[PDB]
Amino acid sequence: VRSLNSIVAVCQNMGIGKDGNLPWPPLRNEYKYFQRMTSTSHVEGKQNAVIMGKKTWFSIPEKNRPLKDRINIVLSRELKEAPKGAHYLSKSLDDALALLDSPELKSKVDMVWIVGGTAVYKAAMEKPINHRLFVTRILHEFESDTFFPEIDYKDFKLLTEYPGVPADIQEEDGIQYKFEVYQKSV
Ligand SMILES: NC(=O)C1=CN([C@@H]2O[C@H](COP(=O)(O)OP(=O)(O)OC[C@H]3O[C@@H](n4cnc5c(N)ncnc54)[C@H](OP(=O)(O)O)[C@@H]3O)[C@@H](O)[C@H]2O)C=CC1
Ligand SMILES: [Ca+2]
Repeated sequence: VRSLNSIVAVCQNMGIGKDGNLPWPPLRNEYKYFQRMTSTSHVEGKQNAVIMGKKTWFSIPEKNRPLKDRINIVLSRELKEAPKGAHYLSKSLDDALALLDSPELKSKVDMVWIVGGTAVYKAAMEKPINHRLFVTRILHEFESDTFFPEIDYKDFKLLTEYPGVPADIQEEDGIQYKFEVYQKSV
């Protein structure tokens, strides 16, 4: 795979989850952003793939699984078979990458998105491959029990602009947030 993309929303404490769910109540516009960015393919006949850990898969309401219009790959060292509704099960990020490179997948897949959690982000960030990280920074603090790993600011450079990503601070439900894009070139 030529390049990876990761997307996450974090609060001021770098928190991403609390008790199996998000630390903050629902933000409609943030959700729409995730859906659009991960579902949009730049090529006809192809779809994007999303890779996620097991607790992230089960955090999605059952009736909404798998994430529509994307090939869903779940990572787990314990499961024997892909959970009901998932397209593929992999035992490491490396296996999932290999999978994608395979014949069947290769022609069917456009972009690859990493959608969490912690260990999934961390493994993707360590690969010496071109990578774009789409971060939503929610400018408030919420209690969290699961955090985003540290990003190497020497490697991942913050872009000042990116096509189709609003620059300004956004606000919804009395909460402000900003979209940032960081890029690592390999
Ligand atoms: N704010 C945001 O952007 C996001 C927030 N969330 C939140 O994060 C939490 C879920 O995240 P987290 O707790 O970190 O869990 P994960 O979703 O990463 O699930 C962890 C499990 O996934 C498997 N796994 C994870 N990484 C790997 C790997 N590299 N290779 C193989 N298996 C792997 C293992 O399963 P096994 O034990 O079976 O081996 C591990 O126990 C929830 O609160 C969710 O709501 C999630 C995504 C994005
Ligand atoms: Ca486990």
